[PDB]
Amino acid sequence: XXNXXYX
Amino acid sequence: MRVLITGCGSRGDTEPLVALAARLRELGADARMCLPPDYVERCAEVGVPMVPVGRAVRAGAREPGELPPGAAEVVTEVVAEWFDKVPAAIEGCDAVVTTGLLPAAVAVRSMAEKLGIPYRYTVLSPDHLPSEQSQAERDMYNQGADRLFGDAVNSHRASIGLPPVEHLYDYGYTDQPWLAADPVLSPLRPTDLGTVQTGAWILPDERPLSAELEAFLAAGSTPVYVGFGSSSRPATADAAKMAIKAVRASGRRIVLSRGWADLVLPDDGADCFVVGEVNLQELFGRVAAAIHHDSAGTTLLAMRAGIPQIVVRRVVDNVVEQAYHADRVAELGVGVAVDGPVPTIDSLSAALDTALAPEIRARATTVADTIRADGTTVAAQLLFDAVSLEK
Ligand SMILES: Cc1cn([C@H]2C[C@H](O)[C@@H](COP(=O)(O)OP(=O)(O)O)O2)c(=O)[nH]c1=O
Ligand SMILES: *[C@@H]1O[C@H](CO)[C@@H](O)[C@H](O)[C@H]1O
Repeated sequence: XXNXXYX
Repeated sequence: MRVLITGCGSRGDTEPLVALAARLRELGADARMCLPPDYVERCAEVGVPMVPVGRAVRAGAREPGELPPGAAEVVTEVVAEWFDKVPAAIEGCDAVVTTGLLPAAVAVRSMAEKLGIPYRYTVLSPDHLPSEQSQAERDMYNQGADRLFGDAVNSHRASIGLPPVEHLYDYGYTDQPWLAADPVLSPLRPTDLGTVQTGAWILPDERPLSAELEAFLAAGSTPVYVGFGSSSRPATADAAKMAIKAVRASGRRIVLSRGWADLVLPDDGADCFVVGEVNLQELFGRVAAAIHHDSAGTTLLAMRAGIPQIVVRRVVDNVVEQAYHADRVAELGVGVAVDGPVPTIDSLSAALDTALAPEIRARATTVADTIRADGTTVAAQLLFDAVSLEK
């Protein structure tokens, strides 16, 4: 909900 | 010249950064890195100094209950962690290149701002360039971030001198983020004109395949590759199974990758082989084709490898989301894209049969030579220019 990744 | 390279994401988010740093010090420049503990071995392996920051990205390298660093729950702890450890590293630097987790990206841009050194954010896929986002999508992200960590940032910001900031989506990604991807695979689109594309950042791997793998790749027919990189979803295992089955239905051997999902073979069979850390570049040039996830790094490596591909769409290709790379490979005619999360054995057997067919086993061998091999150099020179101009 507003930060990124990827995991 | 000395450059700091930051990042926090899957391995596909990190390898490119490690390549840039390796290339920089190879050209005489100096490069330090700030990445999660996950990549210490890899960095020491490549000979690039690195500082471990924050939590581990891969589950299998953390306590049963410590959520991932991208987890909202622990965002404040993140912003805090970087502002704490980056300093010792960014000191003495002339430029910063970062990617991944926005919270940290912003924290890093901040410290580059206090020093007066240029900062650059890079995306690995076109569809992530804010120019490909809807003017609507923008504000949404901005709000989201500004909401989630907007404060913890400014706090630490005010804690070193600089004043507050908003719309962190635009801040951390910058007005003109970089696109570190190859033109043939990841072409730009009108929406993104004056956008810098350097080509993908690849580190020419020289690691030799183990004696065992070398043996296997001798005790039989030329095998197919099956792997899902950083993919850790529970389906990953099912997908691998179906793939293994499909390749076995074709009457071909298999070389599987444990990856982040920790896959395993299902038979003591001599027609298979599991590998941990391996030189993919080296392996792709010794397999019939590769079955894998919709990912940037693997798709490109197999493309410069010149072998056909079968890419597993994360989900059904709908009007609101399409597997970029998977589709791209299909459109380029170098492979087949199959829907997932768990493709049918039929789809994979068919896809596999299509792929190893002359038409594709050719467009692939040909497209292989249109791939840019100087992405890391272009980024380095673009860095040299930055430092010279704005600093
Ligand atoms: C699994 C694996 C990957 N790689 C590297 C090469 C790729 O360019 C890089 C990143 O893969 P990539 O598919 O881009 O991303 P993701 O983490 O989402 O799967 O990983 C190796 O060098 N050895 C390995 O054993
Ligand atoms: C951020 O990533 C999501 C995830 O797949 C994508 O849908 C957005 O467009 C991108 O900005």
